[PDB]
Amino acid sequence: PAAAPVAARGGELTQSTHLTLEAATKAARAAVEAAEKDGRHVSVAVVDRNGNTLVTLRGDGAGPQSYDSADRKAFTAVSWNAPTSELAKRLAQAPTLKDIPGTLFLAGGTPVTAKGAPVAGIGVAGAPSGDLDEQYARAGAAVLGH
Amino acid sequence: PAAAPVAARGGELTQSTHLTLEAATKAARAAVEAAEKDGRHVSVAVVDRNGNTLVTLRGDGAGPQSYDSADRKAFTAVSWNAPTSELAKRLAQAPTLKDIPGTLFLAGGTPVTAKGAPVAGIGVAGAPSGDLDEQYARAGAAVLGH
Amino acid sequence: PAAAPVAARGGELTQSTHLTLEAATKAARAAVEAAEKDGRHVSVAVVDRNGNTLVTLRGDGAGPQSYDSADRKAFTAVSWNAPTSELAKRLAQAPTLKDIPGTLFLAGGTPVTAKGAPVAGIGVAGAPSGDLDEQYARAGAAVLGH
Amino acid sequence: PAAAPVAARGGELTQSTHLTLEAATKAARAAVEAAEKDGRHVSVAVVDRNGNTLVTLRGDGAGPQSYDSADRKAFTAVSWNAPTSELAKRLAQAPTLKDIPGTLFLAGGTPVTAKGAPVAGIGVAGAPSGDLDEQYARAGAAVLGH
Amino acid sequence: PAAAPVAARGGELTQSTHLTLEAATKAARAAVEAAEKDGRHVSVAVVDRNGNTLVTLRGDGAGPQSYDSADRKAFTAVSWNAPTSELAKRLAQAPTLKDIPGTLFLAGGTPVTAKGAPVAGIGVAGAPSGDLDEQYARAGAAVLGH
Amino acid sequence: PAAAPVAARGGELTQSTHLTLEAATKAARAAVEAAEKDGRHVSVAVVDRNGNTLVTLRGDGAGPQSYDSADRKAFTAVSWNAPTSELAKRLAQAPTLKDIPGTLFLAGGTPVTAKGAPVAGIGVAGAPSGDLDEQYARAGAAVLGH
Amino acid sequence: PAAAPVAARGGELTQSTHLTLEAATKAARAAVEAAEKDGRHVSVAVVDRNGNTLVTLRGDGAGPQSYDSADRKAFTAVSWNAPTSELAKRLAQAPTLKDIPGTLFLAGGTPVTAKGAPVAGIGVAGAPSGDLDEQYARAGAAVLGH
Amino acid sequence: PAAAPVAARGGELTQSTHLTLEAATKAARAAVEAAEKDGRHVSVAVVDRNGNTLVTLRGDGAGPQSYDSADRKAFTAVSWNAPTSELAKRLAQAPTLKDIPGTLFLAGGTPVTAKGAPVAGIGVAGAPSGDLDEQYARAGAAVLGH
Repeated sequence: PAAAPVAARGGELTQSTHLTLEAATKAARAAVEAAEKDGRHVSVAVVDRNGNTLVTLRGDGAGPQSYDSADRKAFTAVSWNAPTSELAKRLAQAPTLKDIPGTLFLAGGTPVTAKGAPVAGIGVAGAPSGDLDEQYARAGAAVLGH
Repeated sequence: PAAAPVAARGGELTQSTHLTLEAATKAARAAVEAAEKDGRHVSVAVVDRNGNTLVTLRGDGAGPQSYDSADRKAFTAVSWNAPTSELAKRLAQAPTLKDIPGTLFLAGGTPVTAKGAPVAGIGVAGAPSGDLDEQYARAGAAVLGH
Repeated sequence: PAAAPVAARGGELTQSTHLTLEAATKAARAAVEAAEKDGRHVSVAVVDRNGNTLVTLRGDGAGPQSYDSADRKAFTAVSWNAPTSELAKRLAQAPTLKDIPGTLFLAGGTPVTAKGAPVAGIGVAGAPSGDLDEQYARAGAAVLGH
Repeated sequence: PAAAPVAARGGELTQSTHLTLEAATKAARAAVEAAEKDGRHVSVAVVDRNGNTLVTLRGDGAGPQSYDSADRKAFTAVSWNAPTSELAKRLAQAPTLKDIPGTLFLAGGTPVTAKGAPVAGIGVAGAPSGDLDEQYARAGAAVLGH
Repeated sequence: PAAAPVAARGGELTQSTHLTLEAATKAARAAVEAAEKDGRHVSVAVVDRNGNTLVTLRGDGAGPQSYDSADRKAFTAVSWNAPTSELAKRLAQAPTLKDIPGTLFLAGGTPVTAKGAPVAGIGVAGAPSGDLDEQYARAGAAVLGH
Repeated sequence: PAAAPVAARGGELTQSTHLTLEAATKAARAAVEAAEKDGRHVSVAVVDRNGNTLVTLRGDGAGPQSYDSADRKAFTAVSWNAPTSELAKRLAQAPTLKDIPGTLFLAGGTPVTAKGAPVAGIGVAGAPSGDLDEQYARAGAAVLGH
Repeated sequence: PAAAPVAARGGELTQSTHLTLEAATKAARAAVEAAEKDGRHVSVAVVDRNGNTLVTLRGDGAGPQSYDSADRKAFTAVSWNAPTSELAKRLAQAPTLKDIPGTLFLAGGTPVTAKGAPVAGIGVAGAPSGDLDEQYARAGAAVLGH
Repeated sequence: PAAAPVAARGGELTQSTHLTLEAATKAARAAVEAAEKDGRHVSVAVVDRNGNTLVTLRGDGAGPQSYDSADRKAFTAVSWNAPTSELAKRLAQAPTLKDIPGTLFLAGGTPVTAKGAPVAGIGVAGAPSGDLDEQYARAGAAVLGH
């Protein structure tokens, strides 16, 4: 019987920037392809700066741990706007950073920016090492731009 | 030893709209004030269209269930861009909607829009009824604009 | 200092069948495209018969509830090898089916088979109704085969 | 048909002390303002000594990890009545303290007292370091009193 | 190297009222004793108005479901300041109340007050029916006062 | 440097009764065999009266929902010492029983007793119906005794 | 229409030993009393060897972290049949023990035995140190026997 | 009124390999028997390479922590195709591996292969040490083949 909703405006509003789903998909697929080429089996995830996972892809033959790991890696990379390889080394002086929920301070995640600000993280997991995971995440990032 | 991150651009990017924290705070505080005036004790929550909770306020004397309820109500209102009072009545023909995670199909949540699109939900819980919760949520929405 | 692992064989082993990640991706992308064409904003998920999510895609402008909903819908469809639209109607005589963990008995999920057995479920959420979600899930399934 | 509830009294009862929602809000808003001034993007949380979160504010541009981190920091500070910067250093001799649920032994949380007893913790997260988070949490505490 | 914490005062503070642990224990033990006398095997819980569980007792021979049930019942009773037997009947007109987290709208929980305000809920579970659970919860409440 | 632990005795102690792991395994395997014979694919679970799961078996080709369902069914059957087929029908007059954590009021679970008291529940899930699940659970129970 | 349940017997059954609820309560209350005497504010928990929590008591003024900590400490002590003070020191050579779910390798938990086998753990948390927590847990254990 | 589902084929499909439930059961039972012989009380788990737990067995007298530990150990062993004893030692150079969800880098888990690829992990927990747990897991693996 009743209605209707309020419309905000002016300085009550601000805008944020994101990858399109199409771009995030393009990036994630590029990571898998690079891994599949090298005979690796990986899961890939793209997480928005807002915390939401935009894309996930579970590779054929990938380990059952790789899916969530890739997700947490992307989340970690976009949160601090840095490769998870780098972030893992801050734990020497700031070891309780890993106690932050949703994070995995392990190589395989790398950020993507727009106007110098992080908009997404691309996470990979499943390769024999996180550094190799990250190589594929970079390959994922590299189709974006340029 | 290594760096650096990729910059996306062009049609790989899109923008989204949100309430400012200041506006969301202003709205949430307005809901409490309206409840406090009528002698009610409530929790209030503002949830962004992206799913993230932007503001929560636990009223003095509020029930221990009101906090999470207000959060889920705001989440529900912004998800379907409608008052939770209305959404609760769709359950007659679509009863499994309540089985959607994060939702609470109970009066007390109302949406806020920008350019005809939902950007936030304002949720309230603690009053003797959800319809009264919603009155205060509307009072919260009403300071935005106009 | 020590090793190594045991190798099973013979009737101790059996094989299972799955969609490739490439096929699951192709299907999920087809669902989004069909929704985007009709101006809808949806999340899509492909879940393997083994319970594992293989692909997720969060549409631009999709509701924050759509992601997990699509996942649970695909899981539900592949578990019972039936559209979630159909499964929702069994609740009249079997109402406690919805109490099964991981399920969402709501239109939007449809199964994919191999040799008459379910191998994947395709789930969609975000459209004004689950029946419309399911139309797009069918469009997703339809690029597979034929 | 039936009623009614029992009323306790005398030495069966005791009283506890808390910040008002208005005071907790005032403090949390003061932390954001101090961060916003220095160009930082942070989430802020005020947690009661009873464990309940009273206020949360998610700053514009804040990292998606900052919200829960600020909450756990405030919880940690009020639990031990000490800055989380200090508490993080006890881990050298008591490293399993971090294994306590709900805690984050990382700078950014500081306690607030009443009659020499902790009543609230103020947590901040999002700045380049926890020590800087804590500076803003102190600014939040500083509007209370004096 | 650094310190120290802020002290709040005046109208920045408010007081709340609670059962003592001794009183809550006395009540919970009285419920068990009444059940044990009638040959029943039950779990008992006392939950504070702030949401925190103060006391739990798992009866010998009690069902493995009774512990958490008693907890949720006490939480539900103190949240709405009413017997869970009564609250269960509001579901006819307000069926989505049960969707509130932490609740169990089933007989066995009854509130305890101080100055006309709820301070605790006493929950019982394990007897052949919730109405019988509630009888024992009332016996628990009855040693308080009078 | 320090020790040692206290030894309780007398009326401070009581004994409880359980199925052996060997018996629970024998029963669970008998359920699978009966299902496999009829061409059904099911998961089976044996849960102790204390709430602990003693045995689980995931059938080949079983649905991904069957594992947890069988567990919750066994838990439900041993909690109320009755078939879940029967317990599902109490929901007409006691519909909030399903809101008890850990439960699934759906046919497929049946209790096992010792000295007239429940000691275990045997749960099955995966067949086209819960009544058929329960037939196999009974076959599981039937190898015990007699 | 149908019934009835199977009765196991013989070597299909085994018996286990436990503290009575009365004994567990007596012990937990003794721990609080010893802490209250020394002016400490603590939560206490008694956990059965089967994993189930039998008793919890939240002290007046206790920290909001103490409740769950005491529970995990009791669980840890009864799992390994040793003081958590001792168990914390095994982490030097076996550091991944803390990664076991439900555990907290921190002083405050001590086991109780029957016939040389663990039957319960008594956990305490809230004092300025775990060693002091454990002193009170020992006082709790000491009223049992002798 | 509507139907029916799509059938995938060709290169849209791939096959995976698994232990049969019968083989997994045979292995798990062999581990228990070897432990029971040496007077040890353990829980055993077999987890598929896809992440799903196929078999669990809770030994008589086993610690309440052993069940989940064995599960996580099997999951960890099959994820990296290596004994958890070995994997625990990678933490020296890759310490954040333990932060991967679902894992427990502690001796007691060993992999089983088919065609040089991991298909299952066998996990054991409860013995005085993980190395001894692993001995029994190997005994479990050893009945498979040869």
